[PDB]
Amino acid sequence: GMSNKFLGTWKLVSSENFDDYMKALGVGLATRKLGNLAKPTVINSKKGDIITIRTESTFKNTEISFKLGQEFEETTADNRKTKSIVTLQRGSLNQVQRWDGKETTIKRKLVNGKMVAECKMKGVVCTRIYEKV
Ligand SMILES: CCCCCC/C=C\CCCCCCCCCC(=O)O
Repeated sequence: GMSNKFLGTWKLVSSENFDDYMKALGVGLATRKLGNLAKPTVINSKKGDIITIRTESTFKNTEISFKLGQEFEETTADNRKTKSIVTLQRGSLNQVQRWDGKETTIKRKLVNGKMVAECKMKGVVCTRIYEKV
């Protein structure tokens, strides 16, 4: 199952290519400007088989709760209404979001104690690195 090392509170320390990733998602300029300035805290928790990923920032907060492999309805930070599924693949927690015939993937994995999120949309790849606590 998912490693308990995922669980806890994480702080963004690095973000690479987020602007072009947001452009690929259709996010407008003013929103992208604030999105690029955000340094969110991500809190991963688990209760039973239900996993929760909560994101907190001054600009926007989000929260998703899910069981592995079961599709759920998600509202994203940029207010897309997606159908999403999270799977586990070689220690990588992989989230796929589908809406309006499009899809994007967010793959979260642990690397030397950091959480690395790789966000992909239409060949555009963004990497965000988080530190524990
Ligand atoms: C907290 C989310 C980012 C900052 C606030 C929202 C800013 C722009 C909305 C554009 C969509 C953001 C997609 C979220 C990708 C998060 C990937 C990650 O967890 O590192």
